[PDB]
Amino acid sequence: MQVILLDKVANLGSLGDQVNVKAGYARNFLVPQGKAVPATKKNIEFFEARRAELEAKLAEVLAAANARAEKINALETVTIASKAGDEGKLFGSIGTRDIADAVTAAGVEVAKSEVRLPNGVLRTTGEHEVSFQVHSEVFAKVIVNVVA
RNA sequence: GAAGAUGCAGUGUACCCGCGGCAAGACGGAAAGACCCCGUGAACCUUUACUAUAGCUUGACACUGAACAU
Ligand SMILES: [K+]
Ligand SMILES: [K+]
Ligand SMILES: [K+]
Ligand SMILES: [K+]
Ligand SMILES: [Mg+2]
Ligand SMILES: [Mg+2]
Ligand SMILES: [Mg+2]
Ligand SMILES: [Mg+2]
Ligand SMILES: [Mg+2]
Ligand SMILES: [Mg+2]
Repeated sequence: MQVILLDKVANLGSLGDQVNVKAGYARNFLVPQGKAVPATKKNIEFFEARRAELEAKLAEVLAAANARAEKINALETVTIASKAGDEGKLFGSIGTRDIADAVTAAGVEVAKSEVRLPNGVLRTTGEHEVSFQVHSEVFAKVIVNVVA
C-alpha cells in the first residue's frame, strides 16, 4: 500500500514522504491514528499544495509538548497515599490512573496514556521514578512518593 | 400308466335314499416351499474387499501489523 506520511514515523520517514507499507500497517494503525493517508491522486496533489501549514501545525504541537513537559519537570515530586503493611509493602498498588490524577490535582494535566511506569505498577512505600511521554520524542519525569 | 388309480385293463362285489358315529384315502382344506438350487434379484450386517466421503489431523496463502537479536 502506498501512503503519504503526515508526520514523523520512526523507521518510516518524515512528513510528506511516499512509502510502501504493508496493508495491515496502514489499515489498522497509520490511517486511524492520523499518521498517514492513502496516496491517491487527490491527496497527493492536495497535500502538495497544503503542506507548509501542517509543517506549522507540527511545530506548534511539538512546542506545546515542550511547554507541558517543562511544567511536569517543574512539579518535581508528587506524593501518593494508600494503605500498607508494617513492612512498607502495599496490599494493593499504584497504577497510571491514580498517578495521573495525582499529577492532575498537583497542577499539570496528564492522561493515563502518557504515564510510562517502566517496572510496572508501584507496590512498595517510598520514592520511585516514573516517566512521562507527552510527545513522540519528548520525555518528562516525576519523583513519586508513596506513603501509608 | 408322467413311475402310489373311484374314473385305464381284467376281474370281483353291489337294489334306491337318509340319520348317528369314526377318520384309512380323495397325494383332503389352508399359505404361488421358509429347506435346496437358480436370477450377472433385494435388503441389512462385517471387515486389513474396491471406490468415495463427514469428522479428526498437517502445511501454504488470506484476514495479518511494528521493532530488535540470531
Ligand atoms: K375295470
Ligand atoms: K379320512
Ligand atoms: K456376476
Ligand atoms: K430386511
Ligand atoms: Mg395301484
Ligand atoms: Mg354319514
Ligand atoms: Mg373326529
Ligand atoms: Mg393339500
Ligand atoms: Mg413357488
Ligand atoms: Mg448385494
